[PDB]
This record gives sequence, C-alpha cells and structure tokens, in this order.
Amino acid sequence: VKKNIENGVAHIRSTFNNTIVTITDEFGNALSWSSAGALGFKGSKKSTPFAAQMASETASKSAMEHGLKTVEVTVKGPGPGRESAIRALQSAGLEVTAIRDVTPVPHNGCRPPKRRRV
RNA sequence: AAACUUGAGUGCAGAAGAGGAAAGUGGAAUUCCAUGUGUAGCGGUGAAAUGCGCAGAGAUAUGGAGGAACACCAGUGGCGAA
Repeated sequence: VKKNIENGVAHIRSTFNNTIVTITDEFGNALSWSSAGALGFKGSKKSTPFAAQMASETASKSAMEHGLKTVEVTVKGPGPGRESAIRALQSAGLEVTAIRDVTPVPHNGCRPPKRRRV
C-alpha cells in the first residue's frame, strides 16, 4: 500500500479564489492533493501566497514520503501564489528540473462571459 | 454640319488585397459522457450565500461526442458603394 517514485511532476492551480496542489508521476497518476480550503483558509485568504505555500509544503511532504526526488513544475492559473508554491516545493527538498506554465490558451474558440459591472 | 484628344472607356504590360459565393482540411480551448488515481471540499465574492460534492465532487490522466470562433501574424495596415 506504498508508492515509490523518483521523478515526477507537481501540478499547481492558483486562481484568485483558491490554490490547489498535487504531485503525480511522469505519466500523471494521483497520490495526494492539497488545497487552502482544506488547510483551513476561507474566502479571500485562500488566494494569499502563505496559504499557497502551506498547501505546496504539504503536497511536497507527501510526495517525498512516497519518495519523490526530482520534480517538474506545471503551473496553471494567474494567481499570485504560483511562485510561493514553487519555492515551497524547492524548500521541501525536491529538485526542480524545470518549470512550465500550462495555462490553457484559447486561440479564438468559445465566447468568454460578460465583463463585470462592479 | 464638320474636325480634336485633354474628360470618359477600350487594347497592351504589370501590382496588392480579411472583396464576394461554394465545397474540403486543421490546431488551441470550452461543455458533456466513460473509465483509473484520490479525499472533503469546490466554486464564488468587497465579504458571503444559493448551487455542486462523502451515492465520491473539485483536481488529475486517457479516450470519445458535439457545436462555435479562428491565439501569434496584426500594422493612423489592406479590400469593398455602404
């Protein structure tokens, strides 16, 4: 009931409303997930870099418990906590081979929602 | 009534163009469906709540369905009577 991997990819989704972190193998398999809402932060605070740092630290701790050593960063969303999440990943002992922002670029398909009037 | 080539067209040699009409091909992305991993949140806001989710949501990986628009080029740029 244990997983042993040495190289992997950490997916970090940071939106202005919340931060979610997970780590997977090189073939995208899920071990554990972390979110600011689960950590305890509610409402606005979930977007703060500190909550992102805590979630990234928890996710990296579980990844290294399963045995991860080298990880590649997969960043999603425009939130401000992406850099804090990456630094927490680095400080957890894992080695960042490279960083890539996989934020989906819609070329021209689909109509975005109405601009807010507030 | 009779001449002219300057206006207006024509011939000859060249130029660019999101001008229009009809078929075909394509990548990104959104939604949905199925399945594997996985746990208690997701989403949202000034802050919240409705709502969705312990029947397994959200995240993640793969495949499928389908509609719609064409990121970069792109520019006091081009084309058209509008």
